[PDB]
Amino acid sequence: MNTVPFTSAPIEVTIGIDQYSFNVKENQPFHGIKDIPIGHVHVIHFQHADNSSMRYGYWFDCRMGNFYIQYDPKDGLYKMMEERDGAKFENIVHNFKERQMMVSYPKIDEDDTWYNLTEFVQMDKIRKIVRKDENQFSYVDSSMTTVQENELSDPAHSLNYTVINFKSREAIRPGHEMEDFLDKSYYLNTVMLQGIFKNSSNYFGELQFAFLNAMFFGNYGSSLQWHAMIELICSSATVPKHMLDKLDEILYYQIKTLPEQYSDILLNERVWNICLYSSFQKNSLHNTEKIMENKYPELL
Amino acid sequence: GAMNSSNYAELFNNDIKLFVDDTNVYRVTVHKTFEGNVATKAINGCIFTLNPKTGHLFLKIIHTSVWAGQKRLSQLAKWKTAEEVSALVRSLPKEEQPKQIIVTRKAMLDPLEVHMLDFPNIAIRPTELRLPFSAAMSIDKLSDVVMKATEPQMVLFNIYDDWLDRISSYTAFSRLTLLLRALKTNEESAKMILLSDPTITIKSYHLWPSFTDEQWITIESQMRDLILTEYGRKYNV
Repeated sequence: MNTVPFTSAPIEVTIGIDQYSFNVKENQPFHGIKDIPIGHVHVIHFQHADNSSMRYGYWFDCRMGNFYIQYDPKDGLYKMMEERDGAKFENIVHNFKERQMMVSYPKIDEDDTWYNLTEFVQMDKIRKIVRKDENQFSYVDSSMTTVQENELSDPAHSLNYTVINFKSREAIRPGHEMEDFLDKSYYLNTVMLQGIFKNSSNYFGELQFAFLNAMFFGNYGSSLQWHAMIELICSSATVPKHMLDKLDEILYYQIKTLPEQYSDILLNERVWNICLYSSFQKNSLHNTEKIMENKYPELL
Repeated sequence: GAMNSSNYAELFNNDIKLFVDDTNVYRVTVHKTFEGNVATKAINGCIFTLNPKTGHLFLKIIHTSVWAGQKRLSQLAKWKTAEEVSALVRSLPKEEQPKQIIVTRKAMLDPLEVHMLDFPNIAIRPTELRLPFSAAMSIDKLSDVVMKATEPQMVLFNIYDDWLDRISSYTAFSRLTLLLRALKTNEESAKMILLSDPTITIKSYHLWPSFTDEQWITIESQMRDLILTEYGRKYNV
C-alpha cells in the first residue's frame, strides 16, 4: 500500500483522491494520503476554497516512483514532485504515519468502483495523451484544450486524444460515402482499432481516461472525446461481441459514479438518445440503458 | 451559414454558386396490388442544379434503373443526389467549380458535405428561402426529356432563355421563382396564362415563350393574381 506525502497544506483546499474527497483548512497539519492501492493508476486533485475555478490534478502510478505534493507559493498550486532518494522518502512517510497526520485511502473491501473505472487505463498511455516526458506523473486541469479543439492554442499544454471526426476523409472511404457514414464499422474496426489503437483495450483506456478528466476536472474537451468514442461504437453495425459486453460494463460504472447534480453538463442528450434508442447497438447495452433510465430519465 | 432574405443579393455576385434541389430525384406513383395491398412504381426523376447568376441548369436525369434492388430509397436518393453533384463538380474545370453549393432541403447537407470532402473550400449551405424548384417538372420540355430517358443522362439548359440580354440576373431569378411558384400553386391556370395567346411561341432552343418586355409585365401580373387567388382559396381569406 503506497503513500503520497504532503510537505504542508498552506491554503484551504478540497483534495480528491480518485472518487474520494476531503476538505483541508489553511495551515491544517495535513501530511498526505496513505494505504493507496497498488495496481491501478490514481488521480490526486485540487480545488482551492478561495478560487473554485481551475480544478487541477495529477495522474500517477506509485509503482513508477515515490511522489509527494508540495505547495508552490509562486505558481499558487499544489505540485506533484518525485523524490529520487528512497531512504529520505521512507523516513518522511514513516514520521508522518507515526504522528497520524495522513488520511487513509478509504476503500471499502466489497467496492470495485475504481478498478471498474480504470480497468483499461495505463500510465504509459496517459503520458502520450498528456506530454511532459521529464515527469512520470501527468498534470490535467479544467481549462486544457484537446488537439481537436485547437484545430477548430499552446500545443505543449494540450490533451492529445485520438482525433475522431465522422465527416473526415479518415472516416469515409472514397466510393463508400453513404455506407461509411451510416455504418461506421470500417472507421471503428480498420482505421481506429487495427490502425491507431492496435486493440480494444487501448481504445477503452482512452475512453475511460477521457470520462475521468471530464468528471474530475469538468474538462469540456475530455467530455467531447468520451462521447465521440461511445458514438463511434454505437454507430458501427459490426462490433466484436466482447467489445459490446465490455462497453456496457464500462458505461454502467461511469453513469453509476457521475454526481447526480452534473448530468446536465456532463451528458450529451443527442449522443445518449441515439446510442440507447436509434443506433445499431440500441439493444446491446442492457446494464447502461437500465441505469440511465432509472437515474436520468429526464435526459431521455 | 444559411441563405435568407437578408443575404439575397449574394446569389448574383461573381462567386460561382449552384442551387441543388433533390425534390424530383425519387418519384413514385402509389397503387393497389391484386391482393389489395399498396405498392409504389418509380418513374424517372432529375436533380435540379442551377447557377442563379447565369441560368445554367445541369439537369441530371435519374433513371428508374438506379433504384433496382435498393432499400430505403428516400434515404438513398439524398446520397445519389450528393454523388451526382460531386461528380458534376469534378467534371468541371477548376475555374468553373462553384465556391458554394446551396441545398434547398436541409436533409441534403450531410450527404453533400461527405461527398465533397475532397473540396474543403466549397461551402455547403442551407437556405431559409422556400424555393419552388419542385415545379421544374411543370416545364414541358424538362418533363419531356426526363420521362423519355432510357438511361442516366445529363442535359444542359439555360432556364432564363435569352432574358439576360435584356434584364439582370436578380430580375431573371425573380421572374423564374414567380413562374415556378405559379406552376406549383395551380399548374393548369399557370400553363393557360403562358400559352393563352397562340401568336407567342416557344423557340425550339427555349423553355418559355418569346414575350416582349411589355408582355412579360402582363404575364408576371397574371401570375401574381393566380398566386393570390389560390391563396384566398387555401385559407378562405
